[PDB]
Amino acid sequence: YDIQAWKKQCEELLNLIFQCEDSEPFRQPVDLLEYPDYRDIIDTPMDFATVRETLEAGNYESPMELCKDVRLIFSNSKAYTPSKRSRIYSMSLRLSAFFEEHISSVLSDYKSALRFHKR
Ligand SMILES: Brc1ccnc2ncccc12
Ligand SMILES: Brc1ccnc2ncccc12
Repeated sequence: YDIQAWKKQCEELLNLIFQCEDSEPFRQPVDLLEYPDYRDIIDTPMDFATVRETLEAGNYESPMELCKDVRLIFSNSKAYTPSKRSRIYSMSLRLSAFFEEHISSVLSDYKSALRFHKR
């Protein structure tokens, strides 16, 4: 019932995500010189370095907030892709599956710990 445990669990999951080749297009903000129309489609850019920095700055209060930003990385890729067969979009789907598989216990344990705190 450790209410703080999610933070290190999220740091470790972000480390695994950075080791993965599929995260390379998402490690830093999308390069606007490479994709000049990006901000015409995407209102809120997000990337894994921004997530890691927000976490390290102590600017996430819960793993739900981190999970919303990570999910925004994937929804931005789905919105920007010209095709469901695109290389970078296909990488985002594999990364999303891996993230969701691993974040589920982090969220469950955190929510359980908060319920125990108010039992
Ligand atoms: Br990194 C990563 C991303 C996507 N799928 C993965 N599957 C297994 C292990 C690491 C993975
Ligand atoms: Br092309 C493409 C497809 C999907 N997501 C993308 N995100 C960033 C840069 C290029 C992308």
